[PDB]
Amino acid sequence: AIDENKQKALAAALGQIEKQFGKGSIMRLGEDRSMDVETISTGSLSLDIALGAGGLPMGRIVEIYGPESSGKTTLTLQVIAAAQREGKTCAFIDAEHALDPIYARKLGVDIDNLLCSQPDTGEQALEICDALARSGAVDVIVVDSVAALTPKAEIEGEIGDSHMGLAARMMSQAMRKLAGNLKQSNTLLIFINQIRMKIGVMFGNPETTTGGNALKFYASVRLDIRRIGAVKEGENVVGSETRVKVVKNKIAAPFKQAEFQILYGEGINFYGELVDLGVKEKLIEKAGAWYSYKGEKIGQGKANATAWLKDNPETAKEIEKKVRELLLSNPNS
Amino acid sequence: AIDENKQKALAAALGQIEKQFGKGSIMRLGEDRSMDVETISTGSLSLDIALGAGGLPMGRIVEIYGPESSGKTTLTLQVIAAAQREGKTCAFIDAEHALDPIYARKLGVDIDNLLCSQPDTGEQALEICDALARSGAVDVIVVDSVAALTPKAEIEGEIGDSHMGLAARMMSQAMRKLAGNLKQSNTLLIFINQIRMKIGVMFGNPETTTGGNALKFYASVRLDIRRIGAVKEGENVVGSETRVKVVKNKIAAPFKQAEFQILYGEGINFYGELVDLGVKEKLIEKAGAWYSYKGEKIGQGKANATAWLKDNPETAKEIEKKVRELLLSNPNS
Amino acid sequence: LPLVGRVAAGEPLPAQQHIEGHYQVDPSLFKPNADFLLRVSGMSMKDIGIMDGDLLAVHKTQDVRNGQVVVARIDDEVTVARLKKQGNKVELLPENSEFKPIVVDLRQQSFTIEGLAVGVIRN
Amino acid sequence: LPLVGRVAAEGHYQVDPSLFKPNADFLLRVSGMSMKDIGIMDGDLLAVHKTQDVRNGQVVVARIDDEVTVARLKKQGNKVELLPENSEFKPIVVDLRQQSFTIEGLAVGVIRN
DNA sequence: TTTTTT
Ligand SMILES: Nc1ncnc2c1ncn2[C@@H]1O[C@H](COP(=O)(O)OP(=O)(O)OP(O)(O)=S)[C@@H](O)[C@H]1O
Ligand SMILES: Nc1ncnc2c1ncn2[C@@H]1O[C@H](COP(=O)(O)OP(=O)(O)OP(O)(O)=S)[C@@H](O)[C@H]1O
Ligand SMILES: [Mg+2]
Ligand SMILES: [Mg+2]
Repeated sequence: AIDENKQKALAAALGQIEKQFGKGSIMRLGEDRSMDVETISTGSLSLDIALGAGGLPMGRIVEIYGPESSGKTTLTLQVIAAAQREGKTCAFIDAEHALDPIYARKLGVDIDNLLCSQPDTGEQALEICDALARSGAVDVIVVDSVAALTPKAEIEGEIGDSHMGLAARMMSQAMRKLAGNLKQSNTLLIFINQIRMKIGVMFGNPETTTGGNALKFYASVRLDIRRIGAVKEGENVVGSETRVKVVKNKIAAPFKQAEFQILYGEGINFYGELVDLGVKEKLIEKAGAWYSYKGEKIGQGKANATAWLKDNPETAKEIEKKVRELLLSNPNS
Repeated sequence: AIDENKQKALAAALGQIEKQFGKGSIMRLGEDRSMDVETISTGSLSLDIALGAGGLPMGRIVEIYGPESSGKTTLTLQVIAAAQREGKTCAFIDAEHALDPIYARKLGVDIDNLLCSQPDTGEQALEICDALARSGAVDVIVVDSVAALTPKAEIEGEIGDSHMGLAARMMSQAMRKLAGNLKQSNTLLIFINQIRMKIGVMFGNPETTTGGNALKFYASVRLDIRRIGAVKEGENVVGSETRVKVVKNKIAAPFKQAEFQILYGEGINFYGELVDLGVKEKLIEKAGAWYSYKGEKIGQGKANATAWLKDNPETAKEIEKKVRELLLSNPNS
Repeated sequence: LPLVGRVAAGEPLPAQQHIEGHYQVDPSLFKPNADFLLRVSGMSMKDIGIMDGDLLAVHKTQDVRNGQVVVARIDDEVTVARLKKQGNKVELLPENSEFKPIVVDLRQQSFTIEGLAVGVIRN
Repeated sequence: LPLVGRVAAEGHYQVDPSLFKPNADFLLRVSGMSMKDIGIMDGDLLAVHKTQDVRNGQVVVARIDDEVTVARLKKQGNKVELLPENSEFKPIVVDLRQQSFTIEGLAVGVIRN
């Protein structure tokens, strides 16, 4: 009687909306396969575990920020290399003009297949990202240091000229124009942010991020990467002990954190994370500093265990499969 | 099938961006020769080896800082002299108003070809730096003591007035506007910084560089240069032993350190670096306090051996060619 | 005198500078002059009279001595307690028998003093 | 808000009366340590709203034979208990047949200098 | 929105 009329009206409205705006304009959420979350590797197993879903989501906006020499660009290049190893196409909009192609090649990035752009202005950078997203042939775009996304008016202006919130307005407009395009193209955009200090904050952390507030709202995952120690070979510092805290997460539980090592010229120590997580899951027995697998003493200490694991890839693959199976909160399909 | 469509869409996107923003706006990282890192000598062989790439990267940003009378100005003047020896043009934005033309000429700088400017405000200094970068005729710019880069409002105001982080805003805007111009122009900008105390720090080294956090993020190379002792000709203190730690490096492995001698009136003692690096590579035999070369006992004591090296250019040329071959990790040619 | 968030009187809680409101209190009534107010959340400081729900007036300083009641922040989490610093270890002693002192390993954890407790106002 | 003496537990203080419910009428210094369990300490200013009728359970500022005190009121016929908040102290039993007991107002807030 | 200073 009444419910039948309501169903007829709802079906008529649905058909009208589909006719007006397209086949995929409106549909039931349970039958919409475009809204599924597809994740991509971060190059760090511990970070993949911390993200919950198994890596950074595709088609979303992800922000990575931290203090100086914390490993933002290196982590990002690891993400890009992991993307390229599956055959995806990636782009790097280097707004700092501080990308080293040789170091990028050392991390596992195929430089010959990486699109690199050095934009003159922030508007040009954001437009390049917009065009790449609309193309649909690029799976990951990274924008280096949205603190370097200087507006055209500011570039044409003079030093000391006041451009109140112009960069924030441009960033908000870009995020508005980019969210839907990235969702449609199934393209992951990673914005690298710099850390500034806010003045006049009377309580709490004075550390703010550049680019205004729109990037905070539109980013599905926000990472705070920090350098927490030095990996020293006695007297020579050979790496960095780095902690990444997932300050925002729209695809899993937030605030989980990961710890790993970035070794200069090699990138993220995947095998070190592997040994540590195998120890965490009772898959590698750690008697003090003695690491052993299934009784067989693989070595003494993190470095020796990593070397042994590198010498024995099969055990590495087995432990990685087990760790991904257990510790992942939201295992991807 | 789908791969060809992806390639066609990617080609169309690259054509669109190239037509919209310029020929070199976007292209693959492999065939971008503008992104190659090319460096110049810093005046110290030990510092060149410590930097990894063999010098300071052109088109990038370098921040040199240390305590009082640690040799920052002398180091930058030595870099300027080395650049001028290669036909390059250099500018000195003397913001501290403490540059001596006589001493600069003593160190080897051709004063007649050094564009020296004494800005009245920090904005004037940074506008001059931007103009010099955009001009393209200046290969090295040295901004002395960015602690002296005072904003115009601070100058017009009275002493004791609070300008809450105005120089930080000025420096952030300057770096934003300057990074791209420096990269496009292939100009090396060296910011000399001072050291200030951190009030109420709890853990360690309450040292801070003036000018805010922008320079930490934007400087490709950051040097901590300190005086560790005196070099005496009997009882006359004739030089200073100086240690430079590469705190931040974007072109090679960081945290390496180098030690040299700054002789008053001569600058960097190059031949002492030559002797020490030859000894380190077994090129010069060291028997106690005696140095010998290829059987020939060359002297006793570091000073007398270096005096030998002064006496005969030929063996100095031999040993410098050899050590440059064995220790320079990234030779250009 | 603005109210700019909450402070944990116990196990530290993350807190943000949210200006909930401005209260008509003469800041000069406290020595030193109070800079802001914090809504106390906990009972680790009730022995001196700082109860849950009342407003602790804080004077923004960075230098404090041992035995003072201070508002500190360890790894982005704020708390209020009596300070005791010994080299690379810190102790934020509460005023409660049921609660235990909170040790801060000043070699791995970020620790920043965020002011001094200079009085309490209850509504 | 005026200060008009002490309390057995001088200046105009720039405090908004509306911050207290009911609105505070005058402030009283505290002299004593018996009100400690509910946060009222020695030396603080306690806020009082001038009224005459109260019920049980509230913490009230009473005047017993011209002597001023603050405690929790418990009325039972002709027997009043001004319960304190402290273990070392004992309650003050007002036999409401021989002593004049006057309610002066309600404790509605505390302020510490 | 934008930025530390000793
Ligand atoms: N070419 C290189 N070779 C070796 N190590 C490098 C190189 N470039 C940077 N590093 C180091 O690798 C680590 C990762 O830092 P990066 O990711 O390059 O810098 P960042 O984290 O992006 O911060 P910024 O933007 O440079 S301030 C740091 O400890 C760097 O010092
Ligand atoms: N005209 C000069 N002749 C000889 N030695 C000098 C002269 N000027 C400075 N020196 C010394 O040379 C060393 C190098 O210091 P500088 O060249 O002044 O650079 P600096 O360490 O940054 O000192 P600043 O800029 O004044 S804080 C110091 O030990 C100076 O005392
Ligand atoms: Mg970076
Ligand atoms: Mg100087």
